Amino acid sequence: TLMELRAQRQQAEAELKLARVTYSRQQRLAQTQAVSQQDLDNAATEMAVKQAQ
Amino acid sequence: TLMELRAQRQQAEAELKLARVTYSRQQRLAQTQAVSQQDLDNAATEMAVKQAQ
Amino acid sequence: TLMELRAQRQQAEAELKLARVTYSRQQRLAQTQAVSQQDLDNAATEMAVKQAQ
Amino acid sequence: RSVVQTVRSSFNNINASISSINAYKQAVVSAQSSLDAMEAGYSVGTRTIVDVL
Amino acid sequence: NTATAYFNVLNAIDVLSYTQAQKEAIYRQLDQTTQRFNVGLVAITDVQNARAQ
Repeated sequence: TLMELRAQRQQAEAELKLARVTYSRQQRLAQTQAVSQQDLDNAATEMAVKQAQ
Repeated sequence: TLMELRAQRQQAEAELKLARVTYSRQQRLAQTQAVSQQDLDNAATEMAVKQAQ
Repeated sequence: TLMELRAQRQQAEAELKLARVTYSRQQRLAQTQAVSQQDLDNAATEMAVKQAQ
Repeated sequence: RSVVQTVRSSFNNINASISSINAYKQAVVSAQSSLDAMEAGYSVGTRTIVDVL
Repeated sequence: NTATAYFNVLNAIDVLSYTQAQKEAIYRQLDQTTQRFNVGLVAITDVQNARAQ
């Protein structure tokens, strides 16, 4: 069972990388006012979700 | 029950093939700067997920 | 309970027909090079999934 | 007064020709890179040769 | 002829200013898209597209 969770955590570890890189990749353009503040709220919150996971 | 998981693994064995071929087939184009690193991050991570599964 | 599974299998029996007809209907056009091998992979894997189910 | 009109208009037309040539050059480069991109798309066959054409 | 030629100047002023505003708009469109490539969200082809615009 511990091995099972040992892998299942490894999944979320990857998704957290995806959401985080996507977030910084949004903000770096967002200093030049990227695609509204809407997507920034669509990115920062997902990262909080992957963080909680 | 062991037979049940014996098939349920066989499913993930196929999905892993799909994600892997999708990833390599993205990268081979991506040396020519395919659709940014975006889809590459959308492919490299999904394969990690199927790997964890 | 056995009756319950007796119906629940009957569902997958139909979905397998759908995926299979979809696969052959892709390949028959795919000898003339249908919409990339991408959709051939998208059809070949789903059929494996319905097969495992 | 007529020839004054005409000669100025001619000069002007020449300048227009210049700018137009610029624009179409860039359009050429663009469409070319788009082409090569989709060609790479066919390199793993994501599309059809018609699209390439 | 007098009245006609008179109005034509007006119309030209009109189109002038409008084309100008269009210029700025498309300009910062290109700037946005450019920055978007800088963070790597999109393919270079789009960059050249906005370039052509």
